[PDB]
Amino acid sequence: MRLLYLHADRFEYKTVKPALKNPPDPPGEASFGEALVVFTTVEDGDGPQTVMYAASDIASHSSRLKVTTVILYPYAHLSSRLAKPMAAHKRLIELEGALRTKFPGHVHRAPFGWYKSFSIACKGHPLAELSRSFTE
Amino acid sequence: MRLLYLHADRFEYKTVKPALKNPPDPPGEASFGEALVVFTTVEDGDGPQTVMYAASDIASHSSRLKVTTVILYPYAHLSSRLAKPMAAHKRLIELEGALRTKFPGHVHRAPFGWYKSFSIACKGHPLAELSRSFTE
Ligand SMILES: C[C@@H](O)[C@H](N)C(=O)N[C@H]1[C@@H](O)[C@H](n2cnc3c(N)ncnc32)O[C@@H]1CO
Ligand SMILES: C[C@@H](O)[C@H](N)C(=O)N[C@H]1[C@@H](O)[C@H](n2cnc3c(N)ncnc32)O[C@@H]1CO
Ligand SMILES: [Mg+2]
Ligand SMILES: [Mg+2]
Repeated sequence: MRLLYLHADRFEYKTVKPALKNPPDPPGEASFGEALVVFTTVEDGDGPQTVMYAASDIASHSSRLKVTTVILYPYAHLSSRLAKPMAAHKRLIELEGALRTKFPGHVHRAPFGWYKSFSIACKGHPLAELSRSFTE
Repeated sequence: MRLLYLHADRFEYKTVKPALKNPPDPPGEASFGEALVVFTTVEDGDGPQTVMYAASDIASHSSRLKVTTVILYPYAHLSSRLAKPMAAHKRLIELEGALRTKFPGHVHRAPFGWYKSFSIACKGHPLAELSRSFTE
């Protein structure tokens, strides 16, 4: 699993066209204030342990930034070893569930299987932008 | 070299703290209207051929999107096989130079070696967000 952690002053997205024949989540849109935005690419090897490591690391990083909102943003583009879409959807649901057991703030998982427009204002401090890899 | 192509309605950045002992570019800030924003991670193997392939592909993609502004945005976080900073700076300068021989619009290379805040509004059409790899 490859993640990009972006500490935003604000974030919003809107689903536009379907990217999958039948997206498993409904269309919609949402906007946020200060949040850790986690662009998340699920990789072929990802299983339960990978999800638990990532949930721990996101919670720990959120804690040190003192953010109380996490956005789990499905992203196809961080890796060249993608899981298939149905496995990726399942892992992202698991990740959202695991993160709730480790992090006490707002957890928002964005819809899977859509093209989306988005806007972000990302902070420019030294820890505002980091990448992570998790495996089992 | 790993790139992320983001077709933006608007983009702006500001350098904040130095990320390198002595950044090779001066601090500053800039904002743009519609642009292809190219987040660019230079990798250990990158040489002249890699720069020429990437310059061709960015020009060709810009052409099909009908954009007339390209932002070359140095980014540490797209890969786990980074070139050293002085080689990466040199390759990004080469890339800017090569892209000018292939693409007739505004080319803006952002300063290397800074932490930066940024804002982007990214379009949500099917080709608004793509990743690329180039090697030799
Ligand atoms: C494209 C851009 O506008 C938007 N942000 C998008 O990337 N959409 C992706 C994810 O929502 C999802 N998806 C499919 N496979 C995966 C995977 N392995 N990991 C994560 N997400 C996946 O399915 C869409 C098809 O690429
Ligand atoms: C960090 C974030 O706010 C900002 N956007 C940033 O990423 N800054 C990077 C690039 O400007 C540059 N840099 C160093 N090595 C490389 C490399 N191999 N490829 C590209 N850039 C590099 O040096 C800084 C140190 O990571
Ligand atoms: Mg809508
Ligand atoms: Mg300034």
